Amino acid sequence: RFLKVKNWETDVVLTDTLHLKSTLETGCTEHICMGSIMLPSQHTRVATKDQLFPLAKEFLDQYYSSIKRFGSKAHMDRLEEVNKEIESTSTYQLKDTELIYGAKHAWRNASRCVGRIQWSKLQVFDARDCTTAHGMFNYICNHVKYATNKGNLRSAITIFPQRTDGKHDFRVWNSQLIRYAGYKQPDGSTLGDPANVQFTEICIQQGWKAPRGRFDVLPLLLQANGNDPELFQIPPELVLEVPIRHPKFDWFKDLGLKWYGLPAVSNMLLEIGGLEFSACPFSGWYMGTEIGVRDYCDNSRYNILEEVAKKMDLDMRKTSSLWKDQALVEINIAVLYSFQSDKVTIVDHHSATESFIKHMENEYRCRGGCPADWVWIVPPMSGSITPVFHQEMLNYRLTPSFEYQPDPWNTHVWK
Ligand code: HEM
Ligand SMILES: Cc1cc(N)nc(-c2cc(Cl)cc(CN(C)C)c2)c1
Ligand SMILES: C[C@H](O)[C@H](O)[C@H]1CNc2nc(N)[nH]c(=O)c2N1
Ligand SMILES: [Zn+2]
Repeated sequence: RFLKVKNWETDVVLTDTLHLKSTLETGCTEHICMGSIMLPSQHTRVATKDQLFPLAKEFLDQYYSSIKRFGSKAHMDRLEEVNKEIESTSTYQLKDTELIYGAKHAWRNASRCVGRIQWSKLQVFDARDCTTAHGMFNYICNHVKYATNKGNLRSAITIFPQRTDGKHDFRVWNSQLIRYAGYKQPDGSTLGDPANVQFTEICIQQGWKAPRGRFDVLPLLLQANGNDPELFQIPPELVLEVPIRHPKFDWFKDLGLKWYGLPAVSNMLLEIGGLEFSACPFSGWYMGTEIGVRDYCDNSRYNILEEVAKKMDLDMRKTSSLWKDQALVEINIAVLYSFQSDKVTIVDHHSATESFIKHMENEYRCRGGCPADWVWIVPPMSGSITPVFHQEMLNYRLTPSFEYQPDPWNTHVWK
């Protein structure tokens, strides 16, 4: 009831008791492990008033135990106060401090996130007074500007009104605030990002005039209080982009690649004390491999391993020449170099995985554990020359938490 995790590169052993406070379920059983299912039936997100107070009580107990005032009068009065409001309203409203705490701890508990060493330096923007899609756009624009900070990126989250009935949900229909468009071609192939081909057509369905090229920043589709979503263009001066060059290969600029500085996930759901925030865009900075390995080299993404290998002049006939591996390393040397020469914050997969082990140590010391998803923590190249490959990790689900949720267009009762 006090599990141990070993690092087989350093013989370091850590004792996890934090998993005892775990509540949600993982998808695994005594006779099956689903640790490589991407969106397990559990990791996806309707509440009643009866279920709400245990969740509220549980959360308020964490928060007051945090500010070193656990079970005191201000706690018991806040317990009764929320209890009473869940009678009156069959819901309740978080204090600003309770919001900041929950948001920071949703990140802290995100077991697939290798960047959590920074979990306590998160900037929380309360957009719970928003009422309209235009309001959302304005709030989202201030988020991009603040988080980008002229290349010196800063962690931030903007929290729109919580779900109430279910049919009055605030949703950002984009999967990220800033993503490039993808257009299928009249011959089958794909221009821009193949990930977004459906979403790009939904934007054109709602009136977007597409410049139909490579790296066309998509407009924002914003749904407010359950109403139909509306298109908004982020002022280009707010979209900071890095053109990708190599520090040895002068032909690498002629590849004409670029990526945006700001990674900002907008399709997830923030859960705090049983309350559900359907729109909560959050942003940090990139680990290089997200761009150079996954975005640029996934077969169903930009898929440039073909063209980079050519210009390098590689033995592309045999699978075992490792021409793919070889072009993969250069591509990530270029992403890192380009972002660094422009003073745009980025982290290499070696530095970020070392910081995660450091972070893991702090969480096992001053918290008793650190939920972690090995399948997701290990970077998508050079696995075992990073220290997380050699580190056992217990995965378990704690609240507050970020959760996946269905796309709005598979569930929105239109008009
Ligand atoms: C500070 C810099 C950050 C870095 C370097 C970072 C890095 C990463 C990476 C590489 C992934 C894997 C995504 C993929 O490969 O597809 C990830 C996932 C994730 N990150 Fe972080 N991130 C950062 C900030 C944040 C912030 C500010 C939040 C929330 C407030 C957050 C919450 C998450 C969540 C929820 C996931 C998905 C995990 C899941 O599905 O359970 N991250 N992060
Ligand atoms: C705040 C943040 C920072 C970072 N460095 N990354 C992420 C991220 C999360 C997800 Cl769930 C997916 C992706 C990118 N994939 C589409 C490749 C990035 C989020
Ligand atoms: C099948 C598998 O679960 C899936 O491809 C996962 C593997 N690990 C990952 N790890 C990260 N960081 N990001 C991902 O998208 C994935 N995809
Ligand atoms: Zn398992």
